[PDB]
Amino acid sequence: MPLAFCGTENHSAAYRVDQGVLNNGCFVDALNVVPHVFLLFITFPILFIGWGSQSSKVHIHHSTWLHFPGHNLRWILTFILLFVLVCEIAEGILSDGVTESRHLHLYMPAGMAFMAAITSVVYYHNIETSNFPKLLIALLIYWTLAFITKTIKFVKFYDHAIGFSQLRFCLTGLLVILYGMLLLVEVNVIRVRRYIFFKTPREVKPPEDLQDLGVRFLQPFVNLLSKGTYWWMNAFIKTAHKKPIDLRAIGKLPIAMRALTNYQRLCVAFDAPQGARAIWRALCHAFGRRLILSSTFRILADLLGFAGPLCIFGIVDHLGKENHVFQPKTQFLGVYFVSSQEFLGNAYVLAVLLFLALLLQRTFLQASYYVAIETGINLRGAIQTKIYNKIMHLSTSNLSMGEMTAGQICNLVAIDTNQLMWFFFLCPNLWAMPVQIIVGVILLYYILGVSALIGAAVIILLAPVQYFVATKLSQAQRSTLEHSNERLKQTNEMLRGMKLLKLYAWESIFCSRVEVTRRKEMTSLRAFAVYTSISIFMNTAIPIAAVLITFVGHVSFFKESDLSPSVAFASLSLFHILVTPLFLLSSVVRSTVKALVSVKKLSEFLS
Amino acid sequence: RARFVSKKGNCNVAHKNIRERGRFLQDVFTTLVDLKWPHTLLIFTMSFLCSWLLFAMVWWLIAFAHGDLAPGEGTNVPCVTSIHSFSSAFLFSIEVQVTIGFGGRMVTEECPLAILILIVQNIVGLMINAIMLGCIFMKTAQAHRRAETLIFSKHAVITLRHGRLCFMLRVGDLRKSMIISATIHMQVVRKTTSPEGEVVPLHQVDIPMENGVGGNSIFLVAPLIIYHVIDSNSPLYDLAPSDLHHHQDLEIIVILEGVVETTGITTQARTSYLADEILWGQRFVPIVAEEDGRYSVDYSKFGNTVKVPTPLCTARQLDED
Amino acid sequence: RARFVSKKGNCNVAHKNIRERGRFLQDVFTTLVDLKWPHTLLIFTMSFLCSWLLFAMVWWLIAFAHGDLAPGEGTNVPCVTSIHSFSSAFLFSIEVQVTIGFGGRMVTEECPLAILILIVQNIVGLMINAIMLGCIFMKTAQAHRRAETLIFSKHAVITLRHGRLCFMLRVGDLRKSMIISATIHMQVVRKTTSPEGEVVPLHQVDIPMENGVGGNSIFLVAPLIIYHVIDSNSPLYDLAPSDLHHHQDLEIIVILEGVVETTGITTQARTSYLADEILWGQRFVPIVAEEDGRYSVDYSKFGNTVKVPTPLCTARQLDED
Amino acid sequence: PWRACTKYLSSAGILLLSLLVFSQLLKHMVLVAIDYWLAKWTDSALVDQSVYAMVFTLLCSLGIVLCLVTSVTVEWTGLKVAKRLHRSLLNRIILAPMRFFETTPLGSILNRFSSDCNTIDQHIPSTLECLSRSTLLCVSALTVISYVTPVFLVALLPLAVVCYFIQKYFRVASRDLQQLDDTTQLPLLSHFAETVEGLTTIRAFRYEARFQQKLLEYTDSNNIASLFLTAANRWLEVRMEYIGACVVLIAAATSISNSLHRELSAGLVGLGLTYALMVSNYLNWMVRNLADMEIQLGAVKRIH
Ligand SMILES: CCCCC/C=C/C/C=C\C/C=C/C/C=C/CCCC(=O)O[C@H](COC(=O)CCCCCCCCCCCCCCCCC)COP(=O)(O)O[C@@H]1[C@H](O)[C@H](O)[C@@H](OP(=O)(O)O)[C@H](OP(=O)(O)O)[C@H]1O
Ligand SMILES: CCCCC/C=C/C/C=C\C/C=C/C/C=C/CCCC(=O)O[C@H](COC(=O)CCCCCCCCCCCCCCCCC)COP(=O)(O)O[C@@H]1[C@H](O)[C@H](O)[C@@H](OP(=O)(O)O)[C@H](OP(=O)(O)O)[C@H]1O
Ligand SMILES: CCCCC/C=C/C/C=C\C/C=C/C/C=C\CCCC(=O)O[C@H](COC(=O)CCCCCCCCCCCCCCCCC)COP(=O)(O)O[C@@H]1[C@H](O)[C@H](O)[C@@H](OP(=O)(O)O)[C@H](OP(=O)(O)O)[C@H]1O
Ligand SMILES: *[C@@H]1O[C@H](CO)[C@@H](O)[C@H](O)[C@H]1NC(C)=O
Ligand SMILES: [K+]
Ligand SMILES: [K+]
Ligand SMILES: [K+]
Ligand SMILES: [K+]
Repeated sequence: MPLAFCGTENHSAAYRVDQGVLNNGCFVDALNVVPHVFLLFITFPILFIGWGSQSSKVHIHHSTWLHFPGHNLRWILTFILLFVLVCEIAEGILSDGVTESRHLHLYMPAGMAFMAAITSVVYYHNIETSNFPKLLIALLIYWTLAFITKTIKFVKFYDHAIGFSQLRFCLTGLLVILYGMLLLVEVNVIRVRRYIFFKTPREVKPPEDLQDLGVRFLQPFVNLLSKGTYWWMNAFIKTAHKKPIDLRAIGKLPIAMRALTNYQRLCVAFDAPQGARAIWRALCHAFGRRLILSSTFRILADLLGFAGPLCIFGIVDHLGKENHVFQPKTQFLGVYFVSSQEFLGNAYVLAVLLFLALLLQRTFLQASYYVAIETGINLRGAIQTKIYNKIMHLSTSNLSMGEMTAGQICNLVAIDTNQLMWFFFLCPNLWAMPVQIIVGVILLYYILGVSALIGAAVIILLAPVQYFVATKLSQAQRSTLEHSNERLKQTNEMLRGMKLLKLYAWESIFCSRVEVTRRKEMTSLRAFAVYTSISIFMNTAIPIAAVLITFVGHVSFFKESDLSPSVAFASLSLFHILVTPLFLLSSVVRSTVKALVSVKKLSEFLS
Repeated sequence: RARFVSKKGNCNVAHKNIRERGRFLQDVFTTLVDLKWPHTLLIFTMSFLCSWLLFAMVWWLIAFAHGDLAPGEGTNVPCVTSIHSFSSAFLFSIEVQVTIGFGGRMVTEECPLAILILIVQNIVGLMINAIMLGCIFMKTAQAHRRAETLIFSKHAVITLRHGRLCFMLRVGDLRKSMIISATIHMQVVRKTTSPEGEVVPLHQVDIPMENGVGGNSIFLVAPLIIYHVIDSNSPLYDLAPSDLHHHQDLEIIVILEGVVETTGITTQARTSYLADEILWGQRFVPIVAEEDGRYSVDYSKFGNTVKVPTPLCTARQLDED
Repeated sequence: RARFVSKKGNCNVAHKNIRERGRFLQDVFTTLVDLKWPHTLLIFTMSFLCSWLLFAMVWWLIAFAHGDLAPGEGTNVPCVTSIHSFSSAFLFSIEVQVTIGFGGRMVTEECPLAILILIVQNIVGLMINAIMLGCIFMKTAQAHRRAETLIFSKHAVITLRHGRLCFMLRVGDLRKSMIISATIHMQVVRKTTSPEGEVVPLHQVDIPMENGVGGNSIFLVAPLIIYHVIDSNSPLYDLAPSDLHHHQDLEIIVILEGVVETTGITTQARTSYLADEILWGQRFVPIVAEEDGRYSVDYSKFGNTVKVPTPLCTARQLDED
Repeated sequence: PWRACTKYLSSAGILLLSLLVFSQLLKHMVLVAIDYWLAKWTDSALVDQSVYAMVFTLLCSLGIVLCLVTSVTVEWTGLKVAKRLHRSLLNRIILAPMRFFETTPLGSILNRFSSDCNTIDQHIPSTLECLSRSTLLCVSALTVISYVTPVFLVALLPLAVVCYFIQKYFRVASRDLQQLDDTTQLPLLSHFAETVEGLTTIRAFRYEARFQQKLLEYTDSNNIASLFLTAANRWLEVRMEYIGACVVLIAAATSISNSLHRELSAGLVGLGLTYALMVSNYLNWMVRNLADMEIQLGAVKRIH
């Protein structure tokens, strides 16, 4: 039984092409390899000739590039395409293992589609960087061929009464959609960036920025993948080890977010009084269309967070069940089809799906962080411009004193606008916490029932405790600062003058009350320290209590069946990914009230 | 420091920030021949191997579509005889394209599409055969490797000849064959600032060599002394022996271009003499003798120099006496 | 207006009313190689395909005349074995001419005419194979495509150098390989009327460039500035900054000719600077720098110019002061 | 860096420092056992201390109490070493030569006496405690995977090597970015300090456009330092997450293979996978504290 594309069953009767070639399942699958080998045989000669040929003495670096229309959509579709093909390869392998012979047509065409899909992304990116809109025809031909050959396979399933119950029917259907949409994207760039059919090759309109302006922060210009992996910074850090950085290598800020363009929109939104309520409306209008983007990534990252425990729950149940019996129980044209329920039954499938689920989740939460921070510092620059504008011109007839208060203004831009900035750093965090919490407890209730409710309730009740000790900790430092300032003031009376204070030999008695001035502050340090230690075992040791109140409660008050490893670890995993997003909840609440004071302070000091 | 041209003729210049990749893509053949040998072998191998695979799938596919892969009974004439698996199709593709043609796997007259592919493969096979075989011979028969047997002196010499200072060097040819239409070009490479303030980092000033009928023409069969007379209009007219130290920013480039007699392709041999590689109080030693009825050139003493009494003044001061 | 030579080197001249078509017919090979690639592929394809068809009819005909096409009984040795229809004859012609030789269809020793055709087809097959394969390699290895990597400046400069106005431009080579025996020719193209009344619509006046040993010879490994000193006998001796507008009828052509080191075939790179493409009060910015032990050329700043103080008077007025 | 950190144990003495090491190491070991017994109990649940498994709960009850005392054991000792550092600096300050004080700027001493000691008091013991638990949990997380499958550790070591290189290139770049962010912070607020005084000397005399635009030079220099620092952190986390996510796949695939290769395992496999998911999360935390400890490492340099 050697390797066979169509499998060696009967007398290799699966190779017969009577009653039409397109009615032979293997031939249609073989026909689907045609687009993929076409893409490899076209792009590889082109990629090698223009990109991989000259090196080590000929540098063709492009420090300027314009994305083709639909760049973001194309990368999104390919990532979906790459994910679906992985499912199709995994689906094929499960069906293939049942038969005595290996049917290569089940996964090899999908496996070779995976290489072509990656190559298309690589081919497109190199073309897109160096314009070459004419070379997009190769992708245009590839998508058309792939769409045609996947439509044929999908139609033949419909003829052979292959419903949505068979997974391979669904995966083929999605590929028709994904190839169809990618075909439209290629048509879209022809319309927007006419380069072949029309006789007017519309001007590329090079970006206003990204010229030789010294811009080194390439985050808003790199491709979508590099935005999610920060690959552009990798080269910058690769040389930062060799040479210390400076304000010159760090370059200039991109035009869209230097300082003024942030403030320019800020004052534009102000057109609508200038009270606290009016301030929030402008900030929401100016920095809301970008803030929701960070929250949306955070929400999706939170949703995929549960994909950890769910895969943990799925893998253990189908692993501890033993049996090891695998049968698709669905054979069409002599080919086994695995149902959707059976597909999510194999441990290997769950492990691979979990691995892909994590990568999308980890990237999304990182993407949520940067967008919030980038928007946060964008507001910080705009706010500082507004504050400076308030102090400067357009502030005629100053009220009295030394401009209200010299000290107040100094800390207003020092430790008050930062609180507003840090509010936007954690603004999605507060919004996304309830969504993760409510789904987390619900999933716990569907795993351990009553016992999970008690374990989740105490963790929820810990949030007021964490805020309660936060106020005590904050007050302790406030009392400490009153004594520390006296200790600092007493010490900083001849400390700077110790060059001449020691000459008079009067420091022998001066450095005798230092302990007294420090003990009055150390006793406040003890109050601050005990509150910190209180928060430690109220945070580090609380997961242990949560596990016990859920575990031993299965018989103390629940009286149910013996817990399985799957339900225990799934709740343990859910608890682990739930306790950690609680410390931020206490912190964001403390930051929320702190920022609310700061914005009120800015609003009242605005006029 | 850095050398504009290495002692072996390699040019130490790196081209950076080129934003015209379209030009390289439009010039494919020059790129193909300019590749290093390990890449040339890979491209040569992958050009034929991928061609065989591409048509192997086509031969395998049409045999599938015709039902030839199915062993069910007989009484059917296949498109190509004795094709069973992809390996048979791949072997058949090699036989057709390399024109081996064993005949166990033979095209039959039942499938006009198969005859169509046979026409296409042969036409495509010939074009790949023509370009790749010709490309690898051009890669082999490049004339730059002939420049490895053209040797220059390791040191240049400035000395008095016929009452005037002359920048002299020796160039020889190791091979028995000739360099047809050999020409010598000598240039001075240094940073020169014009009075208007313009600065040229590598201003190449072309200096003449004394030939008697002009210049840029030699008959290189025995090692010649190529020398440039330093006079009022020479760039070295203000060169002093104190300037001949390592950090001077003064480089002399010698270029020898001619048609290789054996091959017929023009070549080019380059060398460079920095400031510290030029010797002031020296003179080349004769290396040409007469043994029996045939002149013998002793290449062991090729670069040897012997000190001679030479004034330590510049060529400008020599005219002023 | 119209350009005599495009910025990319294309010559915008159309030859009209040629009544000597016999000259083109008497020169066939140059026509064959000068065809565009889609025509070259068609001729290459149709040369072999028609050759196979022509002998296919001959093989089919003599098999007919010998009775081989008739399946009546056996005991008769055919001219060529296993030939039944024209498709069999066509397949046999491909096997013989491309020298595949499967052997299912084989020449036998019964028909001397068949042996005669086998001799004729092989001799004709070799000549077509020799000419066409060699022709398509010459088409591939043309040296004009190498000129696509010889960039010129997009603007010329007429500044002050060493006290005299100089028409300057920059020429560079993107490839690592060299241009052997590179020569620069600069010409002024405009309509000049002699005092006798003769008018030359495109009188090409050849202007020299300062080289120091004559001219028409450069060593292009780094981007050089090629400049022509405007003096009494120069054609630009009466050129004023007010004349550098679009509608002036004044064009400068730069020609770079040399042997491609990689290939061995002489190439030619051309460019033209109209009146409005020449900048008066400018000067090229240096781009050659030294990084570590290897000079680095920054091709991003290739054509950039910086304004410098330059007199607004013609070179004629400069001598008159 | 950290080479001079071999000192500073004198403030912690020997008995106090060893107690923290014994306590901190104990807590992680018990938690490893607590999860291990949970896996064995659940494995034994589906079928001999199988009766109601309160012994494991009792072992879990002492851990939190042992964790409770560890929370204050490392916190109380941190206060005393601050007192000893305060006492040691005071004696040196009194005995500091006047001629040396005159030669020196005498301002760094005041900053080191006040600013550095304040960081040592309220921050360093907390950061060191957080670093210790993070750098120990990952090692414990790198042993439970070994216990569930001794085959995973074959490729675990090369991944940790890649993690070392990534961390080594981040701390160098991040610290320099921290310096620039600190460098650009001073002119921004000082300009505002110069803005509140002499504003009438600026409004009347000057158009004020130069001064306002001069601030934009300060803010831009400040903003770029902030986002470059942010981007370096985001760069660090992503490559750390991908290493962690890759670890999960290797651990899961190896663990599944053993069960299907007649190597039993059963519910014991599920225990390791939960730790494997935490490996990525704790990997970021360990690197975060290591950079913070560098400030502590430099803090003793001003005192040494
Ligand atoms: C019981 C069993 C017994 C076994 C016994 C073993 C038996 C082993 C069997 C047979 C092989 C031994 C064959 C002996 C052959 C000599 C070939 C003669 C042609 C030839 O010239 O090739 C030679 C030798 O290399 C090869 O052999 C390269 C030959 C081409 C390789 C093609 C292989 C195809 C790969 C396909 C495989 C994959 C196919 C996949 C199949 C599946 C598909 C479905 C190439 O060597 P070279 O000298 O020309 O190259 C050097 C070198 O590359 C330097 O880098 C280069 O420096 P630069 O150019 O300056 O940068 C030198 O230049 P210089 O002249 O200035 O110094 C060159 O001189
Ligand atoms: C179940 C079935 C499955 C089917 C799957 C499909 C399977 C499809 C199967 C097999 C074919 C795909 C083959 C893949 C081949 C690559 C060939 C490699 C050789 C090769 O180089 O050919 C390439 C590709 O074109 C062809 O392919 C042309 C190849 C020659 C075609 C000969 C065909 C013979 C026709 C006979 C038919 C009629 C026969 C009648 C029979 C009956 C007789 C009785 C030629 O392309 P090129 O790049 O050299 O040409 C361009 C182009 O022409 C531009 O116009 C030209 O501009 P200019 O020269 O400046 O005017 C460009 O010049 P630049 O360099 O400056 O940019 C050239 O670069
Ligand atoms: C059944 C499955 C069938 C699978 C096989 C398919 C068989 C079917 C076969 C052939 C057809 C599929 C053909 C792909 C289709 C359409 C491509 C059209 C785009 C195109 O025109 O190609 C060229 C690139 O030249 C090459 O590299 C072209 C290089 C050759 C391209 C084909 C490679 C041939 C080898 C492939 C075979 C390999 C076989 C083994 C290797 C044989 C080696 C002899 C365009 O690219 P470009 O860079 O020249 O154009 C740029 C660009 O357009 C700019 O916007 C434009 O303005 P500026 O840059 O500002 O001046 C400039 O335009 P110009 O080109 O006019 O200067 C250029 O700068
Ligand atoms: C062929 O195999 C199929 C199994 O799908 C079954 O009908 C039987 O075993 C064989 N039938 C014939 C007619 O050979
Ligand atoms: K044969
Ligand atoms: K042959
Ligand atoms: K043969
Ligand atoms: K035979």
